[PDB]
Amino acid sequence: MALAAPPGELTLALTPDDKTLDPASLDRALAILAEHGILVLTGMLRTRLTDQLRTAMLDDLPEVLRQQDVPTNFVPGHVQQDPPVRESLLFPDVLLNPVVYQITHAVLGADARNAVYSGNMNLPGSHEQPVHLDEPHLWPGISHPPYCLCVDVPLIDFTLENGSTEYWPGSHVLNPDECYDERGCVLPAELERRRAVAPPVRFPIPVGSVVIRDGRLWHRGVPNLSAAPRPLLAMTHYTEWFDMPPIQLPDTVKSWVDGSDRHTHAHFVAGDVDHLTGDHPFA
Amino acid sequence: LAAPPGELTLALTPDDKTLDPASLDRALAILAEHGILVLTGMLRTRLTDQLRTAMLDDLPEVLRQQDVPTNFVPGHVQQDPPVRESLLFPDVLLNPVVYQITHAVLGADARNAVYSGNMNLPGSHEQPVHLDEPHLWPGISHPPYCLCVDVPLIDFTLENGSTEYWPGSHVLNPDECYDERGCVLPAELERRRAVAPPVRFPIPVGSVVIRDGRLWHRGVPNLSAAPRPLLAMTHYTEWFDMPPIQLPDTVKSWVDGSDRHTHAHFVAGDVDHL
Ligand SMILES: O=C(O)CNC(=O)C(=O)O
Ligand SMILES: O=C(O)CNC(=O)C(=O)O
Ligand code: NI
Ligand code: NI
Repeated sequence: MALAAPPGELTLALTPDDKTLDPASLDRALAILAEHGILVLTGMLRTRLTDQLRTAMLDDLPEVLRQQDVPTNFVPGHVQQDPPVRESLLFPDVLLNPVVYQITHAVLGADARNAVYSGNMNLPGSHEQPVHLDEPHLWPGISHPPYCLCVDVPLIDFTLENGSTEYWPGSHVLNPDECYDERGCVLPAELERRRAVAPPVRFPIPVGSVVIRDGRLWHRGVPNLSAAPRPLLAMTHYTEWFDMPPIQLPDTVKSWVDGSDRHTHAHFVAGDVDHLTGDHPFA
Repeated sequence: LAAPPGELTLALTPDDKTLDPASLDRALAILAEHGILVLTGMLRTRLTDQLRTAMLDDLPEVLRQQDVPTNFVPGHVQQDPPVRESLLFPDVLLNPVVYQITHAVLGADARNAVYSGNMNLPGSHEQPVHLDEPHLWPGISHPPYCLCVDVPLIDFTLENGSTEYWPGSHVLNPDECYDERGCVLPAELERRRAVAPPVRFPIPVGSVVIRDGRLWHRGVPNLSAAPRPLLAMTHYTEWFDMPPIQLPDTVKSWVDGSDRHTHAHFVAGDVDHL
């Protein structure tokens, strides 16, 4: 079902000045994540920040496309691309956003940590991804609470035309036997059973927005039918006890990243980090 | 009790490399219901003799340290066994029956991430009832993510500090039950005691105890004249974050090869286990 704006049931409208949500707003935010598994927060990030990140990823795309094996998510046109980890492009309001961490602290605990700083470049003429979850349930056939929240940052206006992500509301709690293949794709029989009860939604998302969703939420990338690549910056917050490799960051940001009560699972490196290949000498 | 209770016990020999389907089903049913399984006759005397000797030989050096690491109360000393090539045995680190059980409970990607020990000294105090590994969310019922594998290195008796176990306690996770150290709140202890009181029983050397890492238990006074050494391992789901075990690269060939996974860091030369 294809809408003209983020649906009110999933959406909290903010400004870049909002540092923390009042108790009633936080309760509504958590009730949406619990019931629907996806929360859209509009107006969170200044144009100044999203401009620089968009520019930096579009400037890097040639280097990504020049690789012998171009890393692709499931199908052509969905390119895996990490944004730069240069000091000049690492922003506290993006990595350590006070509203994001207020929400992930309330869901995952005070010791929750960001362990992903990545991205999805959706190219013109891209194919339809299969419906999947990014993070699996921890045991098959078992109902358990969240252990991870994906934090998606559109770097342009997302439209129905340019590949705004398809989301399956309430799909984050579903874990019947034989539901997921080895790639985290939803088996077609389970897809169609769910569609009858709670069909998916797709909607425009204005740049400045942050989407927070259960890492187990069913979703898929869809064709970008615009003339321009559609960049997404992706982070994921995990419970402290979930094993993840650290984010490689330059030690020029160690002072404000390692200080924070907004935790990052980070390894600090002497030089510049190679964000595209991970091929710096003490990786 | 005078012996491991039949409801919790499977009798093996060191020749048993696999449990038949019926024995495995019974093993998993005991772990699911009671959270603790005693397997008698698993390890050869030759192996437990060497590990016992090595830990008793190290104890003077351990007690000479300025800060002696102690679990909760006096006499419960944290002591790692040596990770010398000569004292790392496939039948201890990579036991085929242990991994058959932990594979069936935690999955094929389950891994050992602990190679440690508990030296219970003469005159030791009573530990508070605790779990070694917490529930992953408060107020929630979920399946196991870890199995403790305890290897007594002498005969454990009621006299020398055989561990107190709370059968069935591994599934209990009501709100306000556990403090920051994993100790059970006294009100929850007494509610549980009325329904399923704890047990203490002798465990002969050669035995392996497999238990849910969330099982309520406590170390008790060793009233004998001899230290009571325990070797401790813990298997975790692949997704549970743990620091690796430091091992010498002289065992990398048979540890890293195996479909019995270890979360290991391999070092050139000897590792300092103290
Ligand atoms: O980029 C998108 O719209 C969605 N992409 C994915 O779900 C992915 O690549 O895992
Ligand atoms: O050694 C024992 O009998 C048990 N000890 C413990 O539970 C511990 O120290 O955590
Ligand atoms: Ni995805
Ligand atoms: Ni203990």
